[PDB]
Amino acid sequence: SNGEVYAWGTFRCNEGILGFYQDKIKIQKTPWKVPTFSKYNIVQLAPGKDHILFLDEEGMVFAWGNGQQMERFRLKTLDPRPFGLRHVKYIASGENHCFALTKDNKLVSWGLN
Amino acid sequence: KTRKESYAIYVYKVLKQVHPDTGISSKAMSIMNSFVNDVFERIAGEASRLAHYNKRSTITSREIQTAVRLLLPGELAKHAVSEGTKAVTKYTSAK
Amino acid sequence: KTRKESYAIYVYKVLKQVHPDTGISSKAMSIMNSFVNDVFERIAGEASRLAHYNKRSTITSREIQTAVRLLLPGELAKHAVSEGTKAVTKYTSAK
Amino acid sequence: KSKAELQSEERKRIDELIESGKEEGMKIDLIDGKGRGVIATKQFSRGDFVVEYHGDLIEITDAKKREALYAQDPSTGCYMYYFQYLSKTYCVDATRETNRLGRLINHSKCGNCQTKLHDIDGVPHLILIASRDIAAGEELLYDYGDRSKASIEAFPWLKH
Amino acid sequence: KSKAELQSEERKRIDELIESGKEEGMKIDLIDGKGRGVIATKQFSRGDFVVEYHGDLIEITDAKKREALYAQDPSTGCYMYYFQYLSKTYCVDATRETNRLGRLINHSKCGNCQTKLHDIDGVPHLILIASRDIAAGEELLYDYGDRSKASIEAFPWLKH
Amino acid sequence: DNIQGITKPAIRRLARRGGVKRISGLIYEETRGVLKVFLENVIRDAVTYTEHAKRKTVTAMDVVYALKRQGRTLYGFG
Amino acid sequence: DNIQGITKPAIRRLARRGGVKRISGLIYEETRGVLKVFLENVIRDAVTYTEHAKRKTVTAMDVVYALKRQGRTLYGFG
Amino acid sequence: KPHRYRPGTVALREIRRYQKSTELLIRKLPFQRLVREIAQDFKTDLRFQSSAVMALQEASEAYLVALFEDTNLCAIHAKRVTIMPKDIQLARRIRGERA
Amino acid sequence: KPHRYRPGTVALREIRRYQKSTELLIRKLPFQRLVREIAQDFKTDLRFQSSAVMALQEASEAYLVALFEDTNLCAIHAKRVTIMPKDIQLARRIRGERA
Amino acid sequence: KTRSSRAGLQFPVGRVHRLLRKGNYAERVGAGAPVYLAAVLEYLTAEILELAGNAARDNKKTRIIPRHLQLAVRNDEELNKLLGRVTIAQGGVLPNIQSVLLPKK
Amino acid sequence: KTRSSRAGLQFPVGRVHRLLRKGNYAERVGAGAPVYLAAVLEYLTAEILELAGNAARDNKKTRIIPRHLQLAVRNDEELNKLLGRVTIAQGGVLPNIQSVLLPKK
DNA sequence: TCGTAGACAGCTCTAGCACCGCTTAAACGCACGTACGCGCGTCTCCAGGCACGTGTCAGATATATACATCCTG
DNA sequence: CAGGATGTATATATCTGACACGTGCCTGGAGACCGCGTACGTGCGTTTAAGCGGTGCTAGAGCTGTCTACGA
DNA sequence: TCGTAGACAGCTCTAGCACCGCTTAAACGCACGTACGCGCGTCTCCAGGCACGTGTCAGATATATACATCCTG
DNA sequence: CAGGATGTATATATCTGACACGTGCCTGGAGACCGCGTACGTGCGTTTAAGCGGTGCTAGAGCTGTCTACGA
Repeated sequence: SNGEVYAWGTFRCNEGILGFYQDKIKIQKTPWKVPTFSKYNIVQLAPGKDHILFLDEEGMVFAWGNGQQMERFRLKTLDPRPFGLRHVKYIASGENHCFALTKDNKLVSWGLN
Repeated sequence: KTRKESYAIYVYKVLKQVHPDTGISSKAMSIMNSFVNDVFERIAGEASRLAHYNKRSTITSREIQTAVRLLLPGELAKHAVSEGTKAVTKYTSAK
Repeated sequence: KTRKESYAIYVYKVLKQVHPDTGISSKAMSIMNSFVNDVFERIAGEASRLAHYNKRSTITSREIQTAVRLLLPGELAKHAVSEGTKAVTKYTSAK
Repeated sequence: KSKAELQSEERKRIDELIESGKEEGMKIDLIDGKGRGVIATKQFSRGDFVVEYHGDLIEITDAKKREALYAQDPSTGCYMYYFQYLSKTYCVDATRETNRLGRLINHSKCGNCQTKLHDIDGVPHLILIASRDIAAGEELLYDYGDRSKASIEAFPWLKH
Repeated sequence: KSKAELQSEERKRIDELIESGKEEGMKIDLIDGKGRGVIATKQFSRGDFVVEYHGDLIEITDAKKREALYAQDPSTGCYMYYFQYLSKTYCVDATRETNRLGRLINHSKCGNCQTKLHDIDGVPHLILIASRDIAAGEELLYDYGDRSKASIEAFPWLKH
Repeated sequence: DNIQGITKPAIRRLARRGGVKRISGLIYEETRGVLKVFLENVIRDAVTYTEHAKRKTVTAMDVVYALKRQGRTLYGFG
Repeated sequence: DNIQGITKPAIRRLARRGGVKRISGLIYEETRGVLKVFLENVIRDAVTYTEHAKRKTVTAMDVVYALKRQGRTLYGFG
Repeated sequence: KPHRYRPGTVALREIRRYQKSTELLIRKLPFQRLVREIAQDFKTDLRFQSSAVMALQEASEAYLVALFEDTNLCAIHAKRVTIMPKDIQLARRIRGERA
Repeated sequence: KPHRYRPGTVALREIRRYQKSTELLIRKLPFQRLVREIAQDFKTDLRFQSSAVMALQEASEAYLVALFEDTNLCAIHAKRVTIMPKDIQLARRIRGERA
Repeated sequence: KTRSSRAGLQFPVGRVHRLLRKGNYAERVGAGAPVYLAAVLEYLTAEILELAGNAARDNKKTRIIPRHLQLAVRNDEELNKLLGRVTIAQGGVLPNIQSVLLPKK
Repeated sequence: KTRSSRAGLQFPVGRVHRLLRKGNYAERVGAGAPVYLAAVLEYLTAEILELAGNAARDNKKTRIIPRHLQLAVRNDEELNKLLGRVTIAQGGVLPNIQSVLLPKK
């Protein structure tokens, strides 16, 4: 509620291996706080897959883990962060399907179709 | 007004996939075209010569990658060597 | 036995005019072919590209010399630039 | 833990020991027919870092030079340790008398300590690691390396 | 003779004079209101090499440094001569008292000697050549160059 | 003047750009000779490259393509 | 051993070939690492150039053409 | 004793500062002179694109950035902190610009 | 006091001598080892022309001749007559082989 | 059907097949040659871009500056080579100061 | 009629016109292009040769060694450049020793 | 022979050159002193790509905080 | 041993213009065939001119259609 | 569609690999000491070009001069 | 201050093999369209193995003819 976000576990990759906070942590069994990602306090969460996808107070659809189904290689993406969307009120994640809706009454969904 | 076939659009498009917001500069959005320039170039000649010093009057993938490996640096090469492999397999598997 | 079209003969011939006796080595008489190699090569590409960055699909003397000047070092260039001029004027003045 | 995580933890413990210069669980004692010897005061497990072969670092003849003056005076014992640190003879001359214990360790071909190169950001560091479980009271020993005919002729204990 | 042959003969005479250090046809004399002055003892023709501005050679502030200590003691006269020797300020500080005569030559904008750079295999050499026919007894003079407002305010003879 | 153009608070500037801790006295105009040199080497082949297409106005890409041939292919304009 | 192969009276030899007035102690095997390095850089692209024509016996001209591409085009054989 | 910074700290920041900026550190109008100057010895009576013009600076500006950079070692490696004349030259040979 | 030459004159001649010859100054059989060695890490189970073989020496032999040459300045320019380790390295950066 | 659609890389691999022919690299040039090259080119364009993308976010807000772009290429040891004979404009140095240059007491 | 006969340079300027075409330097290549090139090539072959010819006479008797050939190319300041990125085999150094290397007393 | 690239007179219009007073950043000059140098293939269909126009958010901008950092009594 | 004078990291209001996306268009792409000592740094005052734009003049790059000599 | 480069099984034979005792050049080891580091487009005709064979003079070779050069009592 | 021990410049007999020129051949080119101190040099004895060739075995480069899938 204060603003900071806790953490635990470790996501299973598309190739199929272990990663927690990019390359500074692999398996996070001990539950620890996650550092500053977006100044506005993160409202709700959005589980499913290895694809955790928070939502800022401003409405900045943030995103950690893989989200494979934006795109990259050689790690360095797990630990971040944004981006996409505009001012989404509901961030509603399934396994390999994402769901979003802009405060301007919009209905979006960007994943493995 | 002769049509300047610039990688601008294409250079922009591939930005989106890697990063959605945003984001470039004018000076740099030229700098990109001169990363596409030097590669397309340097690649073609270790492709071209390859054909001459392996006696075949037509540049296949056979060469293009061989250069690609021979031209790209260590880990990067195997990567794009992989990404070619991919775009090689997908090109063959089309309708 | 595929025919190895080596500058050997030609490389030898031009020796005589400059110096009659003698005189070469085997290792060097290869070294000559690799002075003829790197020049014929380096020259052709500041010739080739010239055509591309001056939009003409045929390598004239127009380029060959322009490179020749642009490729040879200072006093040497004007010399061979002169010797071309010569072999240019004689080629035109034939029967 | 993985092989990389154990090597990083083993390197971080070795880097802290080289920095502090701690020579715990070790004391000087007069060995019979060897001058000074190093003996263990506590049990050292197999693979545990014992002590750094500490001295003055320098190049190839940059240690084999005080050699040509230390031959001019026989009393000063042979305390030079040459090594190939990344293509170049890099050593650690411990001829000068100091409180460090690595220079006083005796020779044995089947001892209880092995000499290894331990790099720390470019600077080479000779370290002595326990080849087997060293018992308390027993003398710390390591293979000196010089098995040559000239050296073995002058002091015959190098052979055994 | 050609222009090249005369320049080579003029350079060979200048190189021999710089090597020997000969300062013939010149003697020191007390000029009225100028301290020491250089006067001719024999007739010097136009274009003839008079004498090298000899001293201690060095870089840009590599002469303008004893400047910041020679300002700390006013008695030692200003004897530094800066110059652009092939893109880099190369000079000849003649502050120290020696038997050389080039450092004692007085200032005049319309004198009878011009300062020129004379290179000898990379090493720069300031030489004084006769601008016109110098009469016997007359004072050797050359344009000092410093026409700045700070320097002309402290000694007004630099203007004329 | 031209070579005087490359002036002290710019050589320096350019030199602090590689962490130059202190420029010595002579060192300064040496840069002018060099920057001359480099200028010299370049403009020449470049103009020569303008020549081989007959332009009285020298192109940027001429500068560039020549800036390539020399051996330090610059990127951006081209 | 291989790197031991480039032995002292040869590094030296090779070094007196540029007027080396005196080789220092460490300096010697540094040459082995370098000569390794240089060997390394080269043989690799070269073998890679043998590969792109499927030769199990590596050509001399392969060595050469690769010895070119690297940047020190050798003359003689080729 | 007014406020002052001990000799070195200032220009050390000059590094911090000049090592930060993408700002071409030698005046444009000035170079256009040097630019047009070396023109003459090449081809008398010429014009050049202002665009092109920049590059010419750009490169030689850049060229110099690293050749002063490389030059830093030249005196770093000579028991020196301050970069003198020879130091500049030494680098030219290891490049083979001259030797 | 038997016959002797003061330290330096000998190797100074070594310059005279080694600077004279076109004689590849490091043993062939030895290099073929080093040659075949770096083969393995490239492509296991290979052959190479004895001809080719030479070149590989030739170049790196030559390469070394000048990189030791260039290296001579590296300590010449450091108030030194004798070429130590760093000296070798310094040259690598001014070439940009490493830095 | 677009071949780039088929093979699945963005940067038009028909312009690669058509740049190649009249670029005079050789007499003939197979269909895949443009493709594998296109994908060589884009796996570069991409691997490049994102280095900036992560860096440009880091320093600036959203949009890459030139001195961002090269602020990346210097730092990737692999590219650092690739673009080691080049001169990306407006770059300036990925900063460094020698150990014998910073303060000392 | 041989074109080299016509133009008057030795090194076959029909092989230049025929190396050019199938060398893939460009699409088209004028008659003179081989010629002026041939004469570019031979004014080099010749200017080169004789430097050895004078040098090889000087050291040896008649026939040029390799270390003669390059014993020339080092010394001609013009070529010294031309062949400044090359490595002529069996050469060895046109000797030099630093001023701070020779004797001193 | 003959298809056609190249020569070339002719013509639109971008863009390079000279102008020129003015706020002021910057080059310049200089005094004090201490860290530091130095010695000891082809015809056809057509949509992908580019030039053009247009709206605004990334970023340059600037007053304005707070901040890390360097230095003498 | 430490608190106060420099100036750098940082925060946020606010206008500006280049990044970015829509559109008619047209051609290229698709498909079928240690120590003496001086040199250089730091800081403030004097002074040169770079940078600014406002803008008229026109050189000359760029494009087009035609005739014809070049080279496969 | 269709001309044809590329795949490929098939086959001549150059040339790379392992062998292996032996004269000895050279790598190796070591003692003494002093200079020196270091800190203070296409069909046709045909002769130019290359692979092959063969004789000998340029040059490698070696005993043997004379020579320039370096160094301690 | 200088003459004698090292070893380099120089001279000339002498055998060896690669440079060089003749020849049948075949395909590509032509034609018409300062001072403490130690590191490294110099020189001689011990010792490792490079260089030598003699040569049998055969991997595999190189060339050819045929079928056919690739790409303009």
